[PDB]
Amino acid sequence: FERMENKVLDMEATSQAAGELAGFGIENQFAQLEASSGVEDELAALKAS
Amino acid sequence: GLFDRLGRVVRANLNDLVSKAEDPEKVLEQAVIDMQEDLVQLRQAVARTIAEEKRTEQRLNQDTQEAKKWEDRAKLALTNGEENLAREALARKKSLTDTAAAYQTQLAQQ
Amino acid sequence: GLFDRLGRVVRANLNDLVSKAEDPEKVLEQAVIDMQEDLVQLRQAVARTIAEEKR
Amino acid sequence: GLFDRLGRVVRANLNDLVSKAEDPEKVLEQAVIDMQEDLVQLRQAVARTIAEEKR
Amino acid sequence: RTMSENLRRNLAALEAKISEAKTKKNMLQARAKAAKANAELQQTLGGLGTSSATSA
Amino acid sequence: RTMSENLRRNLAALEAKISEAKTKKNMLQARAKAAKANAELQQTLGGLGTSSATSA
Repeated sequence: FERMENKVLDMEATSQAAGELAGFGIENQFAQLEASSGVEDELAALKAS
Repeated sequence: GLFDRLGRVVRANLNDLVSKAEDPEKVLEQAVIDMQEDLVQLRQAVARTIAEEKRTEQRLNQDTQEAKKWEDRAKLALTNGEENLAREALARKKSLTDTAAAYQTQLAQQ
Repeated sequence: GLFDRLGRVVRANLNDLVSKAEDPEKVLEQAVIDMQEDLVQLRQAVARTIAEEKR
Repeated sequence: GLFDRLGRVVRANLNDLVSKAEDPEKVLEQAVIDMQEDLVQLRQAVARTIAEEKR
Repeated sequence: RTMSENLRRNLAALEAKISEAKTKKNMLQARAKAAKANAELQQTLGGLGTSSATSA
Repeated sequence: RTMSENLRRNLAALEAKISEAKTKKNMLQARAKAAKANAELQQTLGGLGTSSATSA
């Protein structure tokens, strides 16, 4: 029975990939990266004052 | 009789009246919304497919580290001078290593 | 038969009448209030996740 | 169907009629009186917290 | 010792056939559900026919 | 002493498998509830489709 519940673990693993069939992936989170690196750049430029 | 082939052309008169309405998009929408409900299950099916692929992949990872454990208990045996236990561990790993190869082929098709 | 594809375009006539109403925000509100109830549980789920992380 | 998104905009018509009433304070009062009953227990909770701190 | 070792052949066969049948259960079930999706991909190539049915 | 020490192997195995199963219970339960939330994050990527259903 526990092993069947591990197949629910495989279902959640499927579900985290599933956004890609909906056209969501790393290309979305990549924006927050390009942004957050820019946030560190401007906070560094501020503290350089 | 000819009246049946006439039946196609009088239904084509109706088809002319409804074509003259010219609001085509409405069925385009119908088509794409029906496929969206399927698509969420379809991506789920892809995910299930990947999930068997993964459950197998972690298994193969678990196998290949367990194969090292038998080789490690064999290294202990070899360095101790316990070759009988090294050969027991040698049987265990070979059995595992071939099952690992089977899972590798199962993943390859997956 | 063609009458079914006509069914999409006559429902598009209705869609024109309701589009002509032009008060779009009301559904925008519906969308964001539904997600707020989920969001309080969603943050809770994040918190549960952190809670296992903490324990 | 479009009629559901129209449902948000016809409820927005009602929202316009009630906004036009312009007597906003009444709900401001509701909000602050509800929190006062909680606040007396909330300060009590702070006090309980301090009380364990004191004991 | 002679017949006992033949019992070890027999037991080695029992575990081999049973364990292999278990990996067949995984492979076949997975392949079956996967095949239902792949059949739906063929049907989705057929979905182009279902849109054609009013594209006219 | 010889067979008794094999009972110590056996007891060491009992506690090892049981204790590991207890940490699996924590990890799996946590991972399961977490996965329900992560599935709701995939669904929230799908929430963009639910708004699209009247954004038209």
